[PDB]
Amino acid sequence: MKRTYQPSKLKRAKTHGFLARMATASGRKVLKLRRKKQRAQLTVSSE
Amino acid sequence: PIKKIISRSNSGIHHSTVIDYKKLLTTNKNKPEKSLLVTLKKHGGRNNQGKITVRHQGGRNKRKYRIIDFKRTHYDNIEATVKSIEYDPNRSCFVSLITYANGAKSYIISPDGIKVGDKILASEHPIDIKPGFSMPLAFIPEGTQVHNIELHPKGGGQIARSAGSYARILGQDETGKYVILQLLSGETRKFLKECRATVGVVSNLDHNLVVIGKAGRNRHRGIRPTVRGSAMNPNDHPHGGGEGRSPVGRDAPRTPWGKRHMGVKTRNMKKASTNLIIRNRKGEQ
Amino acid sequence: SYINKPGKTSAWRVMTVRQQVSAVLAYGKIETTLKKAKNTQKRLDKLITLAKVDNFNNRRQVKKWLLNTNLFDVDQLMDHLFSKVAPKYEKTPGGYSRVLKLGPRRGDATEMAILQLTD
Amino acid sequence: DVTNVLLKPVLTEKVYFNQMGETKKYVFVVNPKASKTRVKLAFELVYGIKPLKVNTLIRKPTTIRGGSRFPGLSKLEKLAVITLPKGIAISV
RNA sequence: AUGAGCAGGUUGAAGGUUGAGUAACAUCAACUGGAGGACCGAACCGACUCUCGUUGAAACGAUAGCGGAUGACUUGUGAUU
RNA sequence: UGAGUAACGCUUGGGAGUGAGAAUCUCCCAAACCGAUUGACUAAGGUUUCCUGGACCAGGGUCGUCCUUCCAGGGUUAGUCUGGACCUAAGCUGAGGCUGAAAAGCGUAGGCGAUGGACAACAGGUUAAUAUUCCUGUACUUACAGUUAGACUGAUGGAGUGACAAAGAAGGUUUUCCACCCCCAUAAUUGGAUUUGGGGAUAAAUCAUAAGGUGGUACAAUAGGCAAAUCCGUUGUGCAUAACAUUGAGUGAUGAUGUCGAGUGAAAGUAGCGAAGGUGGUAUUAAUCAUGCUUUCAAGAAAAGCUUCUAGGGUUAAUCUAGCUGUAACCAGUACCGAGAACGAACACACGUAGUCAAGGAGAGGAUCCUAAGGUUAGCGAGUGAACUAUAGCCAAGGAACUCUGCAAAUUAACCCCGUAAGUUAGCGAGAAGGGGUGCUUAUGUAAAAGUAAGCCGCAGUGAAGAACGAGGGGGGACUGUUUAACUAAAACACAACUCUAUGCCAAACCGUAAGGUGAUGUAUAUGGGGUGACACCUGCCCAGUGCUGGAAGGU
Repeated sequence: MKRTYQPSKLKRAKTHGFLARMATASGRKVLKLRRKKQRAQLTVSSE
Repeated sequence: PIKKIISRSNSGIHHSTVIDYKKLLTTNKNKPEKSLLVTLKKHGGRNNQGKITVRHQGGRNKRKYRIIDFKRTHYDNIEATVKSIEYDPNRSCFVSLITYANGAKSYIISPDGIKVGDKILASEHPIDIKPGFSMPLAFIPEGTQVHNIELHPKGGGQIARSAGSYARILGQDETGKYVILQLLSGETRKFLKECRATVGVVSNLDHNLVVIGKAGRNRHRGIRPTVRGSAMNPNDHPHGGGEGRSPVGRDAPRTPWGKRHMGVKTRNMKKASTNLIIRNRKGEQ
Repeated sequence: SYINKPGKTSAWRVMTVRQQVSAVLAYGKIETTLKKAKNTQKRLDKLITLAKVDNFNNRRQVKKWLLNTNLFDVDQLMDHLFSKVAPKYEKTPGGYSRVLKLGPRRGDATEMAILQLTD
Repeated sequence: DVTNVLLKPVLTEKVYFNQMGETKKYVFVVNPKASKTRVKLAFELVYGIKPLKVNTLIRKPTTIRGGSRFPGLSKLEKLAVITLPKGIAISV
């Protein structure tokens, strides 16, 4: 049938891509939170 | 003229009446020109960000609204002649192409009772009162057919520009200002005595006779069918709710915003337009 | 219950029997499952018996049991059989071939049997 | 060009087949900090001779050593197929 | 907003041309027209039903039919709440 | 523990080899069907899963000598293709700015942004690759500069163009098919005979030739598109009726002494060789003409681009064009799978989906069955014919007696010829009902045919597969359609339309707070809300109260 999730790389890179989140201050603060979490997947490039 | 014929449908019946568009006009094909066209698109009744503003929008066919000019001050008193009176699907009337003798073609809302070939002209000076002619209101007598009346000194015509709609002059005031008009919609006001108004009655007096017939035609005109207010949850429409078709039980039922609309004083009384009122569907002033 | 394997059928048995009779025609010695041998012995003995009549009608009839092989073709098999092999088995009434029990299969323990033919 | 965008040639039996061709087809692993014009000018200054044809493909970082105790990724390496003039050859 | 697509068979409409016809209308004949929230009927859509599956490949399924299937049509893409 | 329980996640045979070891690996040949799909192009994606060799710690619902598994190594080539360097659509941002405690929302110029616009090569070949990407040939374009020659052009601005629906129809156009020939091959035992299979084409590019098509074309003056006009707008004369601006299928020759070809086919079906390389009708077929034309209304983008106008000017030249020559064509993609075991779906999942094309036989047609091309072994099997359980095939006899029930099943179904009732708002009713026939051969038959006559056969003649079981009565709902993803899909919802009310521009209203926007680029024959809810006639008493509206005195 119709899947809830699709492997739309472009659509995801436009929804939760780096620049989509850096364009807003809240996204940068979320990235600082992830920084504090020391994660390996940070953004679409540093995933 | 409207006509309704059996559509040979084997599931229900319809009442779809259609206008001839052929004996009243040239050959029936959409004839566009590159001179004057600005497209209009369905807005869906939503805001500049996406939240709802207008109710059940969309469904109509995409159209390019013809650029219809009403300033009637760029070119005046220079002889012109109508070229082609044709429909404007983004409005309710038919429009006319005219060519000012300098060689300038433009559209104008065509009133009722005008034939192609006869010369017409907009003049800011005392001339004939033939329908379609444009006048300063300081030179108009009482009781003439006027349509598409402006509210400003060149603020564009706004009142009585739907199909089969017009207004009548009540002469000018005793003091000599704010020419008195017996408004459509059962009102009476006093406009500026200097307004540029075009005499006549907006075309298609028979637009009140056309019948949609089938709900699909209605949707394709740009209307979305919607559930009634009573068949709703008690929220987002206050009078909705009830198990087993509970009707309205309160006087003057509410809108989806929960507001009285039965006869209630609703208009903006504190407007500047109210100060110039003789009859406003109610008593004096 | 929906689309699955059709499994064994009487028609499947018929084609399978014909395929092994063609195969043993091509080879003579077979190492198969014993059960198919005990099912095909009827047809093989009746073919040995009926091919001894040795006429064109018998050729038509035995045509309905052979296939196309790589070691021979159908027609030279018709010739060789009707010439020497089918007449060769007139010595004894019945008891044509030997199906002797081998061990089981390595995979699903299916009883191997060797099929050979001597008069 | 900068001439730093030429790392090494690559040689095998397929490269034997390529170079024995009349076009003198060679394959090089190259630093991708240059375009086709820049790569061919860099090759035009490493020895002073103009190449015949230049084309490039790349290999993206692929899983190196597959699944192992310490797995990882390969590197992004540019394979430039550069053909010398059909008559000229170099002896290195 | 921008695009693409929906076999075929049907039935045969509004309209219109000529003529009969009437003083003129009116009425009808021949002819064209090829539309119908028209019909089937495909793909396809959805799931009305009989049954099955009942830690099933199945977190909505398996066949058989079924209501449609050129319109109140679907979809593809992006965007927007 | 439950315990070997249920299961092995849509399916094979034989022989032989390797291998110590074979249903599971492969070599040969079988079988099975799909075949508008099990094809191919493939889009997206996963991105190495693609390949060679080695073995298969892990996994393969068993198996494993093997696998999308691992190990080592390796594979994807664009002057013309897609999208970049061109463009805008929805939409988005947005300095100097409206604007909101801060933070922020809004939006101008600007700047992004396809789902669309515009743009120069074909066939064949190769190898473990993959390739209009690399190459054989024939090409073509773009600029770049030089050169010569013609030699006034023309934006940044204006104008034309780009720049337009759905739907129908019949013309032309080449095909296709068939009649038919050529060539290759063909020569047959089992009864009878010399018979059947396949092929026959050749591009981009060039020109010649474009059947035709569209739709006005020379002159005069112009009242105007910020400014600027000769371009356009613009009224007459004139050619009108066709000159003309434009354009286009198709045909032929180069391409091509080539490819290819029925095929032949050595140490591999490979190295090599390679005939026919066609005629006429065509009631089928199909796509170029075609951005054609038409019917209708619910009336169908801009930007880039091309040219022109004056501009801007230069004219000891610029610019454009022509030729010639040199030069060059930069960014990422080109593997593989790719409606599924390489996407996801928890997965070797019996699961679902982008586009495009998709043969022969009958058939209206993608219905139907079997085959052409392609492709195949759905990762457990074997013995057996107990109960029970799924699926079927069968059932005589009654023919709804069972059920809460005609649930299920069933007669029904394709074609041809009839005929069809009352009622109807004149559309329907209506596959109405109900019936007749469909086979073969010999002829009549037209062009195949539809049909007709004579003879013959069956137990029946879509002799297989694909096809409605009705009639009437009552209730609501008119109705085609949407709905509770995922228990019950309708007499629910929607509804055309009716009725009433409200709303006159900085409209009311709505969102927001404003800003701002929709409303709306609307304008009382417009919109909203509140009731009804095919069609017809009505909507009877009551304003007590309140609701809403109104008013003028007055008590407050």
